[PDB]
Amino acid sequence: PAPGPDSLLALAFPSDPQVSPDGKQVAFVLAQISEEDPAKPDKDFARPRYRSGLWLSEGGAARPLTHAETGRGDSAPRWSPDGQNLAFVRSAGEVKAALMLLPLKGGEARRVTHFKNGVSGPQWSPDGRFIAFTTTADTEDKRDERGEARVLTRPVYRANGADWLPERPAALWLYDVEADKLREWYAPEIGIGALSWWPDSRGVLIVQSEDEWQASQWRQDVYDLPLPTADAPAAPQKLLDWNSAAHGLAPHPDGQRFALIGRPAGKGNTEHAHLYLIENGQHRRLDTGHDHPVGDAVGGDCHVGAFPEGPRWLDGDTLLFSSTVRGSVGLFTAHIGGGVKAYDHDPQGVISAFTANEHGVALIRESATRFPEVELNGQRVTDLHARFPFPVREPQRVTFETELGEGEGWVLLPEGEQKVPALLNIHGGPHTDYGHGFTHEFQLMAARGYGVCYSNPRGSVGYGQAWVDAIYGRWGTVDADDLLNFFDRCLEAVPRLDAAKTAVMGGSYGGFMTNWITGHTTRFQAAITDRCISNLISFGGTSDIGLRFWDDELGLDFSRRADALKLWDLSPLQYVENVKTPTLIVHSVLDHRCPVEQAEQWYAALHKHQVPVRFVRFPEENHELSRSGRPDRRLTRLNEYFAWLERWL
Amino acid sequence: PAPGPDSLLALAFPSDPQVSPDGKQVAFVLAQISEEDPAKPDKDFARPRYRSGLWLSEGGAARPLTHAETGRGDSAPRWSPDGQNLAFVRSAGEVKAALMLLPLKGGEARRVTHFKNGVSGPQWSPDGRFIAFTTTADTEDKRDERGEARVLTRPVYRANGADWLPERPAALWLYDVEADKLREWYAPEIGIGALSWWPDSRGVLIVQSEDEWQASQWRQDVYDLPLPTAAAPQKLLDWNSAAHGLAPHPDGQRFALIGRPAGKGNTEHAHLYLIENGQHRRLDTGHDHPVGDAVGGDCHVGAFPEGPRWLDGDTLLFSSTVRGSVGLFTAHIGGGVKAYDHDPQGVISAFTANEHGVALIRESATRFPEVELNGQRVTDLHARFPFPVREPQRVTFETELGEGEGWVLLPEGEQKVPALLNIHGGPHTDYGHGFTHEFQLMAARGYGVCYSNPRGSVGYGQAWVDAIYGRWGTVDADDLLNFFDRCLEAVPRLDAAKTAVMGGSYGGFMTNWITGHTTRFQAAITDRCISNLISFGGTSDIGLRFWDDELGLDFSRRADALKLWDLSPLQYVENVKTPTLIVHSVLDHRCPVEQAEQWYAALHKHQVPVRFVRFPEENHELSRSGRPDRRLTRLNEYFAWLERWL
Amino acid sequence: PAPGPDSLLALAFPSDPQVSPDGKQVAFVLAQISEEDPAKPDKDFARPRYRSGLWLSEGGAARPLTHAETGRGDSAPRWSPDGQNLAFVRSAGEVKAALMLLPLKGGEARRVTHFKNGVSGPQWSPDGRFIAFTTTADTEDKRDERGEARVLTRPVYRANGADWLPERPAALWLYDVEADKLREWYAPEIGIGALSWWPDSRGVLIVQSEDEWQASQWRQDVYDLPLPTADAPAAPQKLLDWNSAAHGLAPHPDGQRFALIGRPAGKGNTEHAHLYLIENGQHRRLDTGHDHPVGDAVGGDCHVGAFPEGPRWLDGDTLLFSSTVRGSVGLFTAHIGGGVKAYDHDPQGVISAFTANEHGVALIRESATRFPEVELNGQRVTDLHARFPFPVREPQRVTFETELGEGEGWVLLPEGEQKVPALLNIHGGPHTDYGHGFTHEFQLMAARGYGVCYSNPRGSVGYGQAWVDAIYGRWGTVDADDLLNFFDRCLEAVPRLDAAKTAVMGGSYGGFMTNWITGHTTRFQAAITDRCISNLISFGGTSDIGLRFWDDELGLDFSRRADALKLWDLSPLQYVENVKTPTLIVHSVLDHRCPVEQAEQWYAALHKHQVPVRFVRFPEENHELSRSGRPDRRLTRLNEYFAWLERWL
Repeated sequence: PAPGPDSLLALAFPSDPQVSPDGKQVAFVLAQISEEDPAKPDKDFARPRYRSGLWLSEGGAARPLTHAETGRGDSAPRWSPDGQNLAFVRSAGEVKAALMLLPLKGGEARRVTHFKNGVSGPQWSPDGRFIAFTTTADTEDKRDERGEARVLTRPVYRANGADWLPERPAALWLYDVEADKLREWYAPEIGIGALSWWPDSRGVLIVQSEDEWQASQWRQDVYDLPLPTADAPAAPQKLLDWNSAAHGLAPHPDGQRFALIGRPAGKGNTEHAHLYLIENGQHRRLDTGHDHPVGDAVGGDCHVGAFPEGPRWLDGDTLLFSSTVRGSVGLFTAHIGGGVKAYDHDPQGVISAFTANEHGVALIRESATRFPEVELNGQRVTDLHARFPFPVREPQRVTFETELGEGEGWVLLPEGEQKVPALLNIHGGPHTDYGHGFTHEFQLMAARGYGVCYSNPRGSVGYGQAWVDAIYGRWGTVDADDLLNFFDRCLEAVPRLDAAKTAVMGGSYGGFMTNWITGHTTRFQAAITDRCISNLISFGGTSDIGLRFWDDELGLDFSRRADALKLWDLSPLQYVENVKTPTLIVHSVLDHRCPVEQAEQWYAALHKHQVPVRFVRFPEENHELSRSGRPDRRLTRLNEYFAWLERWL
Repeated sequence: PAPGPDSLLALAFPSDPQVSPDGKQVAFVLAQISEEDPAKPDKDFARPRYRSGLWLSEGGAARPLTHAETGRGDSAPRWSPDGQNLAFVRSAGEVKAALMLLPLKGGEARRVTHFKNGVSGPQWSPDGRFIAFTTTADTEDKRDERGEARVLTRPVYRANGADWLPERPAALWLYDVEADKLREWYAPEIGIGALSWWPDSRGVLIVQSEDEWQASQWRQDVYDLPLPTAAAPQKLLDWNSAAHGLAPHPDGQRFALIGRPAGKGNTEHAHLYLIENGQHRRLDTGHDHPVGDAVGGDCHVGAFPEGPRWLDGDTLLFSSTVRGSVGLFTAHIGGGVKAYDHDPQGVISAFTANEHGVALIRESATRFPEVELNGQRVTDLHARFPFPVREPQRVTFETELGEGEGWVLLPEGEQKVPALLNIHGGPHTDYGHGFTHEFQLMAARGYGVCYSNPRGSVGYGQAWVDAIYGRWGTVDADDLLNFFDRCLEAVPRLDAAKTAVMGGSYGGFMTNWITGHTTRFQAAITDRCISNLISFGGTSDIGLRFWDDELGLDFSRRADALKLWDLSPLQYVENVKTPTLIVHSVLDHRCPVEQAEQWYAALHKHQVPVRFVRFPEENHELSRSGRPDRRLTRLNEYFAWLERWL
Repeated sequence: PAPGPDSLLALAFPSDPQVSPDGKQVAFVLAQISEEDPAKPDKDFARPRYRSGLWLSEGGAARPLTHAETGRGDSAPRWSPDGQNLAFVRSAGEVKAALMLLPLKGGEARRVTHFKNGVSGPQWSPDGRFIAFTTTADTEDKRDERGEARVLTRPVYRANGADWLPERPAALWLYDVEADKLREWYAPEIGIGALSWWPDSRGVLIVQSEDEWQASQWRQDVYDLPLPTADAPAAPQKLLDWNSAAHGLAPHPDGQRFALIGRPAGKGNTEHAHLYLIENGQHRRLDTGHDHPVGDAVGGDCHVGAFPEGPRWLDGDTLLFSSTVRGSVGLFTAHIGGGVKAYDHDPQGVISAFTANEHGVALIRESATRFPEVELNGQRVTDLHARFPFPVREPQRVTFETELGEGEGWVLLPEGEQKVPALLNIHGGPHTDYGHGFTHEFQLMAARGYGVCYSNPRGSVGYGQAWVDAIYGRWGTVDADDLLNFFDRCLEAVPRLDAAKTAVMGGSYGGFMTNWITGHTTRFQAAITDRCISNLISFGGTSDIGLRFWDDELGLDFSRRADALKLWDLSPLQYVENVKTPTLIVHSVLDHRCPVEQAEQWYAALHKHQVPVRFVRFPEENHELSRSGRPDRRLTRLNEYFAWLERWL
């Protein structure tokens, strides 16, 4: 009786670990899986849905604070600075996303905002006088319901996850706590990215672009926005000429300097995200001597909800942050006066989210063998791994050689000693890591008798900037070599892996690479290409990041004749005439990162060559289907994976 | 400009003051008036609605505990015996009436029950192990939506406040708190009235009737219902009469009840009776006044508990109506009645108590209802009253039974003003020292309000009640017109040329009777009236017993029916010349709308100026708790009629 | 296996027989019984409904012209004078009652009006240039849906057929046929009763009351309304000071004189309706030597829809009309120059509706043994009796003596010769007749083993004015005597009638009399009182005709003290203490003729005496339940009748 994809339904998903100001408590979000309407379920069609509530721990086993029975539930808990109140966002039917205020010592939450479109991103001011948030307020767009045309004049008009961008960006609003009054603060023309209060509560720092074109090129600046004074608020004032990517604003305790996460101008999206200290328009690198990116970039599929990673000053010299290192994610401290020091770094573990102050730290921790758990000051306060309904297995490391040094990957074997099929899984990005995140999909594959082989070829993100740069402008060369070398090393190192029953699969860049590999070797008996890329030229025109992705990743501009020919030579579809491998195609109609036209071309081309092919087309979902899509569609995706593997081995 | 009926919309209405077990806190219900759906209101039609939330005080200014924005809101707060949780009932849209559990030390409430028709009347067991409640569970009746006939075989099939009685009465259920499990306890064939746990939590006392006929005659008994084990109730008092307010004695064997023993009938004052081994003896001796609040007012929305409570083994706390006031008193096993908290100028309309504290709602003729805990006011609701309140003056009249009393509420200034004779219903209730927004609004709009307690009123001894038995329209009509004449003599500002007469229910009967026997009044407003006592007997939800108890007359017997016709104001309608406004609700089952239709037709046939305001959906309780917009409309129609005729 | 009430569902119901102008064709309405939505019926709840279409015959078997599949269907066919078009009214869902125009030589109907509340009573002008009709147009009344109060200042505010009366009465509109234009003609302040065009198409005659009070007293006048000329139409002009009851205006061919049906001012509602010739403010009786009322006043239960009976001039001297004579309804001609002559009068048959001109006649004919059929110029064109699903039986006449001469009634016996129960059935009115209408209910009673005894006591309408007047002011005396004497004569004349198993039943006045009889004798083993009267005083206040009924029928005014006491002495409820007979009470909540408070008092009183009693309370229905209510509720009423008889015999 081997486990199936519905094992997912047994899991509950933690997110957003928010430490209290006094450091002694953590409030977090837990998504459970329930019926859309448990009162009136459909006899013929099950409807498993995410439903979230707020949980609280003061050191011991966490307890629920809210009890949502309908709607998506409650999210985004935010402590008042006096520790007596939780602001949060509630979603229940026609209540899209309303700001709630919950007294923690007794009584129910009060609804603070009454907007048709709800709110997002609530942040208290440090003095507790204000709550900042964004909202599109009561603006109505009836073009879709009426069947009217959409007129497009802006370079980017779609975004994965948000679908169609609104004509007016969400405005920044201010909740006056003492006066119990709401007020618009700043309506941006383009949009507000990262936001953080100054520690004296005088205003906020915000990231925005100059125009839509600059935004499409991932070029942003930092602005100072003080509290409003008259009936007409003051406008933002440019405070850093950055002209590049920036988020994670971390104002320094002194109220004048601040850190940001990003990359200086010139450097493209392949550059490691790093920490930069800003002082009077000047910048210098803060996380020196640390050849690794800021933030979690390690694969996993048990993350639903918000995972905060904003850097936090523990004192006047010490900035706490997370960083991806060789398939792990640890906490580190950057120092104004010195280099980077480890703070909490298990090389076999992943810290996916954290909050901190001078009095305590809360985080979510996981490994390849341990489901995500919530911790407060080193003490686990959840028991979520115990819900995992079948035994987890431990991967074994297998290395391979490259001219830049040793690369690594892993093999997860089933029980027993008999021959088993070998599955080459390729992570996306390409600048992410496989390794020590928890992957329900991989554990399920091993529980169903497959050997899972997954690795970090050149291009992966946790092994230094040079390892990333090795594939610049030449996808399909040394990255493909590393993947097939790794897989060959797996077959040599683990004799029970059946070299006559192999498959190759991957998503996003891994979908590109699955298409590239099957077009360049017939060795695999089956392939599963997920949210794939087949035509790099059409990607440039249809993707929500097409106006800049190939420029940064390959130095190629699809709108220029000479570059377009190179992009066509890098396109797996050019070589599709050589594909003989039975291929399952999985794609979502509302994927704006890799538009479904990518999958349609691969499907049609394989059909024209009479290659066995199957195309699972998910509606409504986007790129994030395998990590956070609607539960029934995550089941269907997994069912289709195993059905294809069972047919071909 | 003068204030109008919309002054009602500024008010918030307190109810159900529940003292905590340790006596140091009070949780209560506050109804505010908001739009039915503030998100999508109708531009063309305002929809003000009652919406209730729970409030809490530990000695200081009360703070809100719940924040309902849709539906009727939250009601019926009940403390867990350990003081850490509040059970309550939530109604929000399609959620009809769910039992909720709110932890008081932090966190939101959890929903405990999931019935299509919701629940009512939750009561914790004293040990905290159980919550008892009633529900019709998921029973569905599609007769009305499909247009099928209703087959009636039972004597009583409608009840005011509700509509059509269900074929099966609500069953009593048990919530096992520790096990988080629900279970049906007892499905009665007729119905459960009062209910109270034994102090040892072994079971409950319940009031029931034997069959449909006994229920229609208001004859009930008390039963012992133990906790289920593998359970049937056993009769322990042969009462065959009216009983409620079960108050089990701390010793776990004796208990008190409010009611009357079988004999004289329901005109007898309700009293306190101690029960021991099927035996009863009156507990509130030497106190010729009824138990409970029977004083008029119009600022009571929600539940107003008055269940007696043992302060110790000898002392039973209860409320009683005395000459237009309602005070708290203590009855003693070893002695008589002692005053506990009795202002002869004030009304305590609801209270809860234990050995550690008391909470109550208090009001006067000049002071809006407020919540108190151990003598300290914890609300500021009078401050919401949007115009100045004025002080009534007392005016007496003489009868063969002694002095009767009434009051005049005058507007500001010194000029002549019209005189409005208002007649309270019942007839066995009192005017006096309850807060009446309607009367204050009348005075605020330039009218003199005259209101009194004629013989038949309830707070002046049993003899004062009995004086009208079997002869409505004699000495009660005399007292009202005697009182009114004394008002004109005592208060020269009252304009004897601009007079009106008005009243509701029995006051509607009397307004019709008076206009049919004198033309002295320039205008009349008859509200939820009675015009035909014969048809009332057949149509009213209490017609099978009301005239028998009140008059000794059976409409189904020839000789009695003729007497009922001689008591009917419609017999004398040929003498009415007074312009009359008729106010009635279509779903009034206490005084059915056929009463108003006959008066309307009769006046039309005599070409008497007449106007008939017919409210849908509302019932008898419109003026005290109807939907806010229809309470406004009723008041608007009152003043429009008075403005036309003065 | 004996037939049950569902035998009704096999029947189809004819109405409105409209002869063509050339006299060679008939168009009529046929209501069939179908499911509310035959596509989606309710598995647990059947919904049989009337659905009507138009039918046409030119001498032979009639054929359908319309094919309604949803809604109530099509009604009120009206020939254009050139014989080429049918106007009619269509009801289908949200299409409440639209004026349609159907070409008869080919093509489908066009919708002519577009009002929210539809139209009613279409009449072509004789020259074909206009169609007159009434409508409340697009007026909306939202008090009920909003829950607002209704303010009543008018003496009469309800009507049995229309429930609640509107604040503004339906206005008279004009359709300009050649111009295809609609136009308001006259908005009456009180209301328009009968209406007829002048033969020269110059305008219409209309009946109206002076004010609301006069209308409640059944006092009306005739007005002349010419065609409009300017933007504001000319007002109606008073043309006959009648101050009494009037309908059935029949303009004379000379264009100046006209006949009306009604009674002169002096007489009350007990006077036979007669024909009056009007000429320049003068009136004289036209149907002289004919001591019988105009119109069908004979009981039956197979009439659904409109049954026109308007008198028609066959020439300058001859007025065709129908009249009720001893339980029959025949056609007669009144003459300006002479007396009344029989035209088509079967003393065993009932002509319930007719239309005529100088070229032909169409009508509906029935008997006690013959279901209604449609005729054209003497030729039957339907086959509806063949649909009657069980054999009909023939009644036998039984007479009784009165001081005014011999009264008559009938016995309908079951098959066989064994003893059977005897049912005394009492017709309403009281000024109607039993006799020679077709009664499904009686045939079904006999088919289920009951002997049906039904008669015409003094008070009935077909035996002369004196026979009517005999009960004036003293209901419960000689009428009750005649009924029990007739019933006694039945038991004597038919020995198989079981005198130990008898029941008494009746509706309206028959309900009053059923209540009166059980309160004055215990001889009956069961009683069924239908839409009854128990309290004559409360009736005066609650009935839609209470302001005048007792005044005309008894000379008593419930609003006057001395009269009210007499009304109480005539009230069956005074004598309810003597009732011992198990009684079934049938009543409809929206009965405004006999309000349900009448039944509630009888029910309560019987309960107070512990007399076996059962109360069937129908929602939505009115007084007309047994003759035209919703089919499922006619079944339930009949089921309850037989269940009560089966329990007690």
